[PDB]
Amino acid sequence: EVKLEESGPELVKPGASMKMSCKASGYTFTSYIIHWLKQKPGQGLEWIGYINPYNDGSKYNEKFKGKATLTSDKSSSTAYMELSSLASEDSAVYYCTRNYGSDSLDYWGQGTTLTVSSAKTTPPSVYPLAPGSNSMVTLGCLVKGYFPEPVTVTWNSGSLSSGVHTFPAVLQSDLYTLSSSVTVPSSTWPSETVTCNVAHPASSTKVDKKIVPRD
Amino acid sequence: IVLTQTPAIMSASLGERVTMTCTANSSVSSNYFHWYQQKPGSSPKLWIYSTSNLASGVPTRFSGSGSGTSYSLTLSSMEAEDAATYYCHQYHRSPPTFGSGTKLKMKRADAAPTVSIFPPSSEQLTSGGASVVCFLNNFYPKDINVKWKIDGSERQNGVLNSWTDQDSKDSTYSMSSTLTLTKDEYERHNSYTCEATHKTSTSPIVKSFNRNEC
Ligand SMILES: *[C@@H]1O[C@H](CO)[C@@H](O)[C@H](O)[C@H]1NC(C)=O
Ligand SMILES: [K+]
Repeated sequence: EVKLEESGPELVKPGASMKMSCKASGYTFTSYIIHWLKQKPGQGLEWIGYINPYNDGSKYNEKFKGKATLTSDKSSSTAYMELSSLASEDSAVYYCTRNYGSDSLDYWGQGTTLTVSSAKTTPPSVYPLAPGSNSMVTLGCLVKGYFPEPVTVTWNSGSLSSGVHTFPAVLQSDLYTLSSSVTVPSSTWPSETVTCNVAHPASSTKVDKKIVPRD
Repeated sequence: IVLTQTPAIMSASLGERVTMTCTANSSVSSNYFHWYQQKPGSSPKLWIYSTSNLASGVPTRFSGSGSGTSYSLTLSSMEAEDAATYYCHQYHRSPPTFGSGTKLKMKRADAAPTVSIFPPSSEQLTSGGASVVCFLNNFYPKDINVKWKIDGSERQNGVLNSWTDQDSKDSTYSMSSTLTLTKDEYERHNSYTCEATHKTSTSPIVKSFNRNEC
């Protein structure tokens, strides 16, 4: 199985640089060009450049030939992109992807979320959302006060069809707020334990929050 | 090379034929013209390569055609899993470029929001903040207005709203509205009401929480 595995999300300060990685497995690394692309929230894709790991040659979008440096390490089957002298507008999801026949992009990494900001990395506070004192009951979790993106939310629950909604985060004053709802049969809760599990890879933290009924 | 995709946004009911176009500002070889599909929060997927060849796993209801500057992706029968953003791609010249996207949505029957309100957790109250959360779940169409009332007066400051994209199964939207106050401000009022206005009801769909009942 071909896999491209990208490095994790990072926060970088304005004026500094970032280097991210794209680890290739399951095929002959040196036989295929890898492309690097940028995607800002709510926009299309912008190509930065490519690396040919066969001969170590890289080609750049003229826009990026100063800022970007693409390298690869044959020893570890890993391509890297360095972006230098960063500013707020370098904040984006960055993809590595494999060049296939007729230069279509067949396998893709999962994306690396880069945030460029003066703000501090801060782990989330997670709060249970339980009804105040029907056959279905909606519960949730409120994920507040974190930076940067992303967080992931997974539920342990008896949720029904179309019963889990995790809302895109909203930024305010250098801190994100995210929420997630789960709708479960009222026989299952508070009887069975419902837990929202939040991960924030940028701070290397998680939270396992049990939804307890209000007393 | 600029690629302009049209329409930017469109909706189709199930079973309807859908065609979207990508127009290039310069001629591009059909061998180096490709399409991708992207769903919210996920990487793009190769969808069509060299104008008309379907990638591995792509349903046969999709096709592609074109040459010169005008290319199209056609879907013979709209199905629920087809709601996504579609991007065109040329690699006739370096740098390769991509379209701004056609976001294809699924039309479906009107659905009223199911409204749920939640007071601040005891845990949040130790932080000096207090958030009241309102979920408005599984509604259609997307157009909705949410109002917060505190003891009868509208509150507009400290409100964060977020919407999901169409649910994979039922194709409805959901929305979260979070009112955040200081704990001091939170404790000066009794009742917090979230009120939803949606085309499915001439009356708002509302829920309230009172501090004295809890
Ligand atoms: C490309 O074509 C579009 C649509 O006609 C036009 O608005 C745009 O200005 C063109 N761009 C350039 C760089 O010529
Ligand atoms: K726990």
